[PDB]
Amino acid sequence: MKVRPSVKPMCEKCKVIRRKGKVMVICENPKHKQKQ
Amino acid sequence: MSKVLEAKQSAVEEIKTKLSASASTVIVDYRGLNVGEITDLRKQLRDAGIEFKVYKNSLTRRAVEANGYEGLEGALTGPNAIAFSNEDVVAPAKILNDFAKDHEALEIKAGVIEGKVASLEEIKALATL
Amino acid sequence: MNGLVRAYSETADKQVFEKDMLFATLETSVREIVLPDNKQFLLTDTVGFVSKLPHQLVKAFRSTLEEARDADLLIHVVDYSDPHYKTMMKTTEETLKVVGVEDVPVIYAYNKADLLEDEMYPKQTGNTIIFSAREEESLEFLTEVIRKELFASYEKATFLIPFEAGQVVAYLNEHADILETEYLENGTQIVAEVSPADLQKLAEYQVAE
Amino acid sequence: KVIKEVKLQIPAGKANPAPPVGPALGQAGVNIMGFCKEFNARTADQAGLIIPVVITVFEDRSFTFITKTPPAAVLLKKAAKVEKGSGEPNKTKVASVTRAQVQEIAETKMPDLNAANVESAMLMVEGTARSMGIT
Amino acid sequence: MLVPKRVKYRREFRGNMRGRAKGGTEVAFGEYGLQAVEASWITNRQIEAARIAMTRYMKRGGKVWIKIFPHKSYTSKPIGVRMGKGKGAPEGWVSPVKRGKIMFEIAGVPEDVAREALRLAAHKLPVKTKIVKRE
RNA sequence: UAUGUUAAGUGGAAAAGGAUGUGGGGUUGCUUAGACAACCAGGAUGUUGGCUUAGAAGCAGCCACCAUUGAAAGAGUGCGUA
Ligand SMILES: [Mg+2]
Ligand SMILES: [Zn+2]
Repeated sequence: MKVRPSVKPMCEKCKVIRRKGKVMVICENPKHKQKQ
Repeated sequence: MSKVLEAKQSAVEEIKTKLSASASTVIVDYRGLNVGEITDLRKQLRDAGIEFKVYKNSLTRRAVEANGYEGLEGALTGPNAIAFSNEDVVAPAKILNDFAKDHEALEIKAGVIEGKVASLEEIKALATL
Repeated sequence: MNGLVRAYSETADKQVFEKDMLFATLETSVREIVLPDNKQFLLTDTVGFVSKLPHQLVKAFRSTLEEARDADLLIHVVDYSDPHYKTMMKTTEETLKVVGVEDVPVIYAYNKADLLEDEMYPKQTGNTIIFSAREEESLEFLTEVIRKELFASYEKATFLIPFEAGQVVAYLNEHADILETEYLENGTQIVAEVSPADLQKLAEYQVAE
Repeated sequence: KVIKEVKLQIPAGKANPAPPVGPALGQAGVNIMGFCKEFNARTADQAGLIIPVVITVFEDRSFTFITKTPPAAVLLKKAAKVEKGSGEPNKTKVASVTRAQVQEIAETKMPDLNAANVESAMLMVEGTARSMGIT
Repeated sequence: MLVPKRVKYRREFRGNMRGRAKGGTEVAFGEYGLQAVEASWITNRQIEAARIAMTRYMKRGGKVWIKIFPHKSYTSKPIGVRMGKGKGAPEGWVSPVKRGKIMFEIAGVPEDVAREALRLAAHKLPVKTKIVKRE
């Protein structure tokens, strides 16, 4: 998981959600997982 | 809407004129069958001029509303492929039964032979004869 | 390096800097070379040197010459159109010894031999090459030179791949130089040369004549 | 019957134990007689060029040699008189074929193709004609 | 880097950046441009970096305009020097940009690559900008 | 007291930048001659298009990207097999 202040999608299969009051990206490719 | 309605209106009346001109109108449930399986029956019926078609349910019932049909109200459901047979009524009727024995997916029940809506029970006698 | 990459690399768009200014290239770049007979090695370029370089900077380049420190074949590109070429060559060896590159197979390659009038290039004497790195003969010449130097344990050995078992025909096409192939009713017959690792990896498939 | 019926187009007539006639039936115990001689027997007057042959194998070894027609791929070569196809397509044409020549090929394959309209079936040849680039 | 060829006086006042832009508050040459929303000093280094990143994405196709120029110069003192004893020596050149001033222009490229090229340029400048188009 | 906003203890500290938080306006497509989402069925023929390859069949790479049954099916949108 990449913890950076600039979470944004990288591919076309990326998705943006919100859990526990923060923005995160979950993707099938494990290299694309990001958290703010 | 105006573009949509005009195309829908024109196509609806085509079936009604075809249904009036057809000496026998039938339909079968094209569900769970190969794409070319119907084509085998369609090609044989193509040489006899017994080709069929399928459209939207609302448009399909629109033509039957004003084409002197009084027993097809309950027949506008499921996968409907109305077959027009104005040249050889007996041949298209027995054509459906020929494939029905070969393929169980074709339980044809629609019948408008002579313009009269025979029930699904009497269609089988028409289909087998 | 650019000529070799344009000659063999699949990603021919991947090029290197090329200019006349002092110290054009200051960073090492690695490229992967695929000779037509399905053989693989890498080719790296390094920053150049000048005379009486400060000793403070050679300590810093001790890191930048790690790739040459642990290598298999070196090429010492010596200019052949500048009369102080002997001095420049020797200076290169002292700088290399300062870094710590020794006991390394060196192949000298004098460049710019087009400029010199009435010279026979490409040639080869001992471990010395005369060539110009702007022609399609010198480059390929140096390629079979490298082929001689690096790959010398590729002995040939026939194979009989079972007909049902695929995935071995493909493997023995992108990792070997298939001399001849044959088809039988009990499988397929392959004759080619592979690395001594594969002689024990696929020892069972071989069949003796 | 017919457990597996994987279609295997091969060099009809001069069939050899090649991959085209190999692993396609190599999982069903294909015999040389059932791969080369079987096609040789069926392709007596169809030999020489490569034509497809669809075969079916049951649980027991069964050679269901059913040779396909001389497809438009081979037909396009003789009509256009090009040994190697023109990949240039619209970029350039290696050769060209007579307009009446396409009709003869289309008419010969007309029984195989399931198109009621013969005139429409000839139009399908244009796609095959355009596929090879050379008319 | 953009520097004046010669200047009448080497030293100038810092000035001020209050109010709207006097002129150049609209697009005239190209068809898209970067418009400043706030006001800040822009050195010549930031003009260069925001230009290489702006033509590199365009692959040298089409013309760009630079609507600002670093006329003013600024000075600085070395570390370890107390206050006084004159003024510092000039270091660089700046262009005070008040809000509402267009700094760049794009023409000769489609919609998609014009906005993207301007987007990369804006990240190299210390002002909040906006992509604006002609009419 | 009257009408609204915030769910962050924001209120009671701090930017470039990032975001399907939330409320209010505007411009618009489709739709009870049946809109989106789900469930059922179909999703094909010449044909494995040509070239290159040991191997290229929609899916290593480049070239035009057709007609046919039909109301739909792409000389094939992503998996996968060397
Ligand atoms: Mg260099
Ligand atoms: Zn992703």
